[PDB]
Amino acid sequence: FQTRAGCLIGAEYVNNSYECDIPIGAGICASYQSIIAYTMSLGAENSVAYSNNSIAIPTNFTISVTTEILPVSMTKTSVDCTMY
Amino acid sequence: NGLTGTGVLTESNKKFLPFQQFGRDIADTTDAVRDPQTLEILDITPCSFG
Amino acid sequence: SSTASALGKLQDVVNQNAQALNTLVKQLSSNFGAISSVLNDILSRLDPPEAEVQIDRLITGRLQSLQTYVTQQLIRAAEIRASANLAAIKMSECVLGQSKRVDFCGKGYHLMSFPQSAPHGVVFLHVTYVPAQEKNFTTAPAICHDGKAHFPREGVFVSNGTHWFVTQRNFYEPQIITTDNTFVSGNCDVVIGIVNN
Amino acid sequence: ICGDSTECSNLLLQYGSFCTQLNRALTGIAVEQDKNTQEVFAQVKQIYKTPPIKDFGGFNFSQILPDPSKPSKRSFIEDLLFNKVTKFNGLTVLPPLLTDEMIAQYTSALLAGTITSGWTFGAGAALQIPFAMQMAYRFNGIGVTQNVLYENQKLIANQFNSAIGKIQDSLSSTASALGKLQDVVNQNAQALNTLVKQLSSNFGAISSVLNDILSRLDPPEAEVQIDRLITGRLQSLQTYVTQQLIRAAEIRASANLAAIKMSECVLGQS
Ligand SMILES: *[C@@H]1O[C@H](CO)[C@@H](O[C@@H]2O[C@H](CO)[C@@H](O)[C@H](O)[C@H]2NC(C)=O)[C@H](O)[C@H]1NC(C)=O
Ligand SMILES: *[C@@H]1O[C@H](CO)[C@@H](O[C@@H]2O[C@H](CO)[C@@H](O)[C@H](O)[C@H]2NC(C)=O)[C@H](O)[C@H]1NC(C)=O
Ligand SMILES: *[C@@H]1O[C@H](CO)[C@@H](O[C@@H]2O[C@H](CO)[C@@H](O)[C@H](O)[C@H]2NC(C)=O)[C@H](O)[C@H]1NC(C)=O
Ligand SMILES: *[C@@H]1O[C@H](CO)[C@@H](O[C@@H]2O[C@H](CO)[C@@H](O)[C@H](O)[C@H]2NC(C)=O)[C@H](O)[C@H]1NC(C)=O
Ligand SMILES: *[C@@H]1O[C@H](CO)[C@@H](O[C@@H]2O[C@H](CO)[C@@H](O)[C@H](O)[C@H]2NC(C)=O)[C@H](O)[C@H]1NC(C)=O
Ligand SMILES: *[C@@H]1O[C@H](CO)[C@@H](O[C@@H]2O[C@H](CO)[C@@H](O)[C@H](O)[C@H]2NC(C)=O)[C@H](O)[C@H]1NC(C)=O
Ligand SMILES: *[C@@H]1O[C@H](CO)[C@@H](O)[C@H](O)[C@H]1NC(C)=O
Ligand SMILES: *[C@@H]1O[C@H](CO)[C@@H](O)[C@H](O)[C@H]1NC(C)=O
Repeated sequence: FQTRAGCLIGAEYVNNSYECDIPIGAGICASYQSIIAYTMSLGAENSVAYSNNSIAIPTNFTISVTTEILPVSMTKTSVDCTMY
Repeated sequence: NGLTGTGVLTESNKKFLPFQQFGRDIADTTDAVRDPQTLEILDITPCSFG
Repeated sequence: SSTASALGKLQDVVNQNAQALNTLVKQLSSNFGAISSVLNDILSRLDPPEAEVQIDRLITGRLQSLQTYVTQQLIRAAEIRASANLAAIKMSECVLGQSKRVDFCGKGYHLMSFPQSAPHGVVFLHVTYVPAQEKNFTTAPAICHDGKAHFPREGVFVSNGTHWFVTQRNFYEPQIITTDNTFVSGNCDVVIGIVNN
Repeated sequence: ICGDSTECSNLLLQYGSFCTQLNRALTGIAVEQDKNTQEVFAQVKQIYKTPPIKDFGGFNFSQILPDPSKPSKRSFIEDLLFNKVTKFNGLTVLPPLLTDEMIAQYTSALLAGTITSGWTFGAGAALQIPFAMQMAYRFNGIGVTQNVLYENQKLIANQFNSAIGKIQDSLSSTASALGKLQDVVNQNAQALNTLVKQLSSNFGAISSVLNDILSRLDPPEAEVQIDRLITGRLQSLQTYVTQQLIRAAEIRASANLAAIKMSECVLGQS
């Protein structure tokens, strides 16, 4: 198969569209599912029911706990000269 | 004529003046040559790599 | 406990430092165009005339390697400093108080946070709030009464089909419309969408 | 630094693993750029679409919503911006992972979501609400009672339309309004060009071409001259890599700021 990034041998192009995990390039990307390659899908498409006299007020809530990790320091090292 | 190179040699549409011998563009990249026998101008481009 | 590979950043930092140090050590074995990679052998095989040349080649090669290592260390240190400055800002703004900037500490409206330590970093647990179970209703911007227009103090007008109520924006709690929670300003002839009620 | 030669490769093989480090650094910065744009733009879980009938209380978003007539599905301002901005030696250019079409799709989804829902779609699911009342809430945010907006709706709409038209005209006519991106492109191109041009330097040898200096001398002297050329080219390459690293770090900082601005000012009122 030929793509803007070059060519692919051993993978078969398909007309579907999934949120892929192995990027290839120029939108084309592959997944295992025999290895297949396709065009990534940006996400589920929905049309909001916009009008001029309607709203959407929530009636319930949930509480979520998420994580995030941040490094702050690395190992302190020193190096001599004459011994090195 | 003692100039060593590697690539694909194809037909060139350049216009060398009669005194010209060859051509280069940047960094001593010989882009076009004229053969020492037919006096017909060709151009060189390296074969594909990746 | 079960799902692994959730701490990629710290592992990457440790691996990068270890690999850089390892390749710095590995660079000793190179030849750099000299006769041998060990000083004792070339010292114990030649007179100083060419021995000094070989030593010079080895010295310049190793010096270049050391310079490269130091430069890479400096760049990585700058990156780590930027990351830790961001971490300190988040610690000050989301742990010691409630933040208002959107999507700074977790997805959804921020409630509170907890810090935890990690071998070379910090882990934030953000407790947030997320609405759900929506409805449709019908809406109007103001209400005519006796010729004057009423607007809601805080909240919004809704209607389930026959009657009108005022609720807050982020929850459904209908209440009867009263003078207490509405304020009046001028007659209703300019507003587009007033409803007679 | 060798260019299809065996003696040069053999001589280079004994200098260690500099080139592995160089390749690793370049690959790292490329992956960093890809992740950079992905995290800047991909902020929405879904892809929203504007309704066919557009009555936003008099506001007119025609010049920023996508135009189906244009094959690129880009709005007027995007087309103006794209039109206002202006080969084989051993180096290659990789294409970006995300095509500009998908970037346009993300932009359209974000704009439609913020037009219809407001700030609500940034926390949970998008919630419908008429545009005029969203603008009333936005005034109520800054200390001005909503009592103002409903008595000045037409005037506000006219002012907004005039402002957007003036912005369009200023971008269309006035030039040099996009100096930053043009400068970035110029810097990258100039650095690459001077790196290529450095390949023609004598560096103290007798010539700047490998084949001529190889087909003219015995191997013993070829060693010396190839060594000189190799060390010169290696130094130049190291300098180029360091400059690229510095520039990439600066660009990453700028992109982080851009992502912060997108998250704080588009999806909510700051
Ligand atoms: C709210 O009212 C709409 C109609 O005004 C209901 O119908 C939805 O309309 C949108 C856009 O036309 C569609 O995308 C949905 O699929 C429709 N829902 C259906 C057919 O069940 C809508 O269901 C009502 N409720 C909500 C929560 O939107
Ligand atoms: C949404 O549309 C308009 C404008 O906000 C309003 O209703 C329209 O009113 C005109 C004049 O009376 C009628 O000719 C239209 O048929 C109405 N409906 C439209 C344009 O859809 C009102 O604010 C809203 N209308 C509805 C039906 O919800
Ligand atoms: C809001 O959501 C919560 C969570 O689902 C609902 O609480 C559930 O109620 C059902 C019915 O009694 C129980 O079977 C579940 O065990 C409850 N969940 C929990 C976690 O206790 C709650 O009912 C919802 N609110 C409304 C008004 O329906
Ligand atoms: C809209 O809500 C109001 C208030 O809850 C409803 O009015 C009440 O409805 C219940 C159930 O039918 C009756 O028992 C009460 O007598 C009603 N109160 C009054 C003051 O009329 C109303 O029915 C709701 N409308 C719809 C369409 O569900
Ligand atoms: C709300 O009340 C006002 C005042 O009663 C209505 O305005 C007048 O209503 C009468 C009777 O329907 C009409 O004969 C007049 O022509 C109306 N005057 C104007 C200037 O419109 C108003 O119509 C009521 N609201 C609605 C939606 O009908
Ligand atoms: C929003 O603004 C655009 C730009 O002026 C309007 O498009 C113009 O519409 C008029 C009337 O049909 C035409 O004569 C112009 O040629 C249009 N201009 C362009 C550039 O196409 C558009 O009508 C406005 N939207 C609304 C709802 O009025
Ligand atoms: C399916 O994929 C082929 C190429 O693999 C393409 O030519 C074709 O347009 C696609 N769609 C259909 C309906 O065949
Ligand atoms: C060179 O010799 C060949 C064969 O003898 C002939 O065909 C050709 O025309 C000659 N070229 C010139 C420039 O005389």
